Amino acid sequence: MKLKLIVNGCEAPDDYKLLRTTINTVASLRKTAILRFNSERLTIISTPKSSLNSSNNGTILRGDTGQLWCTIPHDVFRLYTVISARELNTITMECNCDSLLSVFKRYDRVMNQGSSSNMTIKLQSMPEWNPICALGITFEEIIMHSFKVPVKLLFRAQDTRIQEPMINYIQLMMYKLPPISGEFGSAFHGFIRRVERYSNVNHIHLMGVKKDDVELKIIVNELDWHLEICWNGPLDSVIDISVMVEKAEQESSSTHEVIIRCKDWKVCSKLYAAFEEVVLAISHDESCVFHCSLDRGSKPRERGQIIYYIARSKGL
Amino acid sequence: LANKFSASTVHLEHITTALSCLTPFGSKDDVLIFIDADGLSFVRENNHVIKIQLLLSRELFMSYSYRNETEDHMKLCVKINHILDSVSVMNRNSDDIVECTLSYDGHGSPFVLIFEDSFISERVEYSTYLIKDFDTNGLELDRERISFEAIIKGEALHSALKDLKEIGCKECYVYAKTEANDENVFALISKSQLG
Repeated sequence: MKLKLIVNGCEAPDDYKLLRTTINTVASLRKTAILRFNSERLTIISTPKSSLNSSNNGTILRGDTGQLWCTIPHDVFRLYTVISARELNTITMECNCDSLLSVFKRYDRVMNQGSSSNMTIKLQSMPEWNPICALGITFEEIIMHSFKVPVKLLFRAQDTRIQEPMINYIQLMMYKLPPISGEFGSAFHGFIRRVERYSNVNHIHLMGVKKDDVELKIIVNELDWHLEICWNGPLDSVIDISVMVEKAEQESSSTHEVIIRCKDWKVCSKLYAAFEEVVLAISHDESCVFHCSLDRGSKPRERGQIIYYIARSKGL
Repeated sequence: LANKFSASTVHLEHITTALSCLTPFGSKDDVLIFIDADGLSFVRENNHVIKIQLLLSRELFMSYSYRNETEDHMKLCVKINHILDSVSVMNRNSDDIVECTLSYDGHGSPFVLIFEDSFISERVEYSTYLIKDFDTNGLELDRERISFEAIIKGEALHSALKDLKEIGCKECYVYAKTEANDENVFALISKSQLG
């Protein structure tokens, strides 16, 4: 199980920023994250259905249902040696986010100091201790700094049970958020974070209405007075005991609304600030999807993707 | 607009000044809003013994529309704490706010306040309440029986009020006397811990 990877921040800084944002998001979302090393790309998962995450009973206690999925093309790493006898040479593992975050923070500090070394990542069998292995990470500091992180490999049966949520694309309204680097980026960033000024607000009602040809509103009804925050700037639209959730009848064919938690909205705001191309998709009374895309070309290259699925916090 | 009353202005100083003036009458009580073609008035009363009325005429607003026909004026009641909290949160970025619009659609509808920025607009609706039987017009000056009248500069009176407040004044006595040779005596006498 060779997983030899080389990471350099001086070449293609966009990929390094994407990886840093992915690790930060998974660390801030849940305690443990799944890493899937395929022969083509690396997929980082933050889901409550993982073996380690499900040990917290988050879904039943605090409704932690959101799922974060991040894709990193193999071109990001200078060297990508991933050989396996599984489907598409896939290797699945579970890791703790805090240690990886600390290691990457140390690497960022070293890079900011002035070093231009490379990080080598490999899988090793630690004799100290689903067998548990270690992620040997090493790098030079203008001194050969080496750190190891515990990791738990997963089987094919365990791997296949982690499936990315999908949405009814036909019954789904998408809006292309203005680029953060654009002149309206600051305005939209302030608009997203406006609701944070109300500490006691827990749920926010996102609404999208046709007729730049659509508009987005954030409604707060938890205060003693009704509150609506509207965006008037440009915004373009992209053209067992289990039972199905009940969906309220749409007011009109061109209006899509959903109620979500404020923490998910803060995560979405951070993601929007991180990346340039952001799409907000709403499934009426069902869910909200934040899709951040990073485009790179040479024969266009693979598109970096971060998809955050948020289930409704309340029914409409 | 289609509303029965709609007034929009670009001077946010008037609104905040009016709220500041109304504050001393209690941070948690009711405020009466009177609307008419002449303008919009805020009225507050305390303990059936004191009353304040602050008027905002048409000229203060860059747009003012009062389309009501059945009644020449509209009366509503709101809670001061709601407006205070909403404005305090919304007025944090006072430098960016460019427009403020008040609206009302008659009895049974909320009092709507909208802060319009360059690209973001915040709309708040305040619920209205029944007006108390007490009549604001009850406490009024009998224009035909004035005991005395006086005109004073604002700065001097404000300084005198500050001095009275700083000494813990408990009782106040307004003394007014006139004599020949254009001799006048207006004074405020305070009973406090100082004597």
